[PDB]
Order: sequence, then structure tokens, then C-alpha cells
Amino acid sequence: GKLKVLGDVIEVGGKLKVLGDVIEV
Amino acid sequence: GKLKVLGDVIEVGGKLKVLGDVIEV
Amino acid sequence: GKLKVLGDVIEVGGKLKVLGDVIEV
Amino acid sequence: GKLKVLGDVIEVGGKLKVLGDVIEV
Amino acid sequence: GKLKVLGDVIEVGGKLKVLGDVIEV
Amino acid sequence: KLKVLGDVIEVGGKLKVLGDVIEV
Repeated sequence: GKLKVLGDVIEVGGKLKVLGDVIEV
Repeated sequence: GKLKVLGDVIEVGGKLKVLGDVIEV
Repeated sequence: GKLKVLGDVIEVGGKLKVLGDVIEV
Repeated sequence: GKLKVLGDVIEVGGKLKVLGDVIEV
Repeated sequence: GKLKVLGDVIEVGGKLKVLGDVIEV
Repeated sequence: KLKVLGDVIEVGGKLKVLGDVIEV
């Protein structure tokens, strides 16, 4: 029911960024 | 062996934001 | 000390995605 | 832990309608 | 002057949706 | 793009929606 996030940590231009999806759990 | 993200969706100033933890999977 | 995530929920092609930054807290 | 609505404004037969999903935040 | 939304929550394919009206208040 | 982030509220046993139109 609640909206959660599942993502990956990626290195972009030397900085750590996050790309993920919103999931229902 | 890789860095993943597990988080929660939160409402901040009318916008949907994410607060999460970096985990090793 | 710990790696946390601060991000935004964005609507991309009708799906809810997350873009965020890894931060040290 | 509240029910929210995330939606788009669409023009249907000259009237403005909202098409959205109920989410738990 | 402002655009507001009023609608009913409907169950479509097991998901809760809204097909609401946009009204000027 | 015109969007809405409104609230779902229980009004006499039925779920209703109230919100504001925002530009995103």
C-alpha cells in the first residue's frame, strides 16, 4: 500500500547519484 | 557487491521527495 | 558518517521515478 | 501515512478533467 | 480565479483512480 | 504541464478528492 523506493547508486561526473523507481509495498 | 537504495516517499512542501539509505546488495 | 539519499519523485513516461543524491549524515 | 492523489489536468470535450491515482504517502 | 479539483475515488482494475472535475474558484 | 497533488478525504463513507492545480 505504502510508496517505497528501490534504487541504484551510480557514479556520474565523480558524484554519487541515485536512480530508482517508486514501488508499492 | 553493488550499492543500492531503499527509501521512503515523503511529502515536503507539497512535493514528493525521497529519504533513503544506501545498502550493499 | 553514514551514506543516505535525498531525492525527488519525478513522473517520466507515466511512471514514478526517483533522482537523488547520496549524502553523508 | 495519508491517502493522496497524484494526477494530470486533461481537456475532454472542452471541459477540464483530472485523471489521477490514489497513493499512500 | 484559482483552479481547484473535486472528484470521486473509483476502483478500476483493482487500483484506486479519480476522474475529477477542474473548477475555477 | 498541469498536475494535481490533492488529498483523499472520507466524507460520509465515500472517498472524495480536494486539491490545487499546480504547474510542473
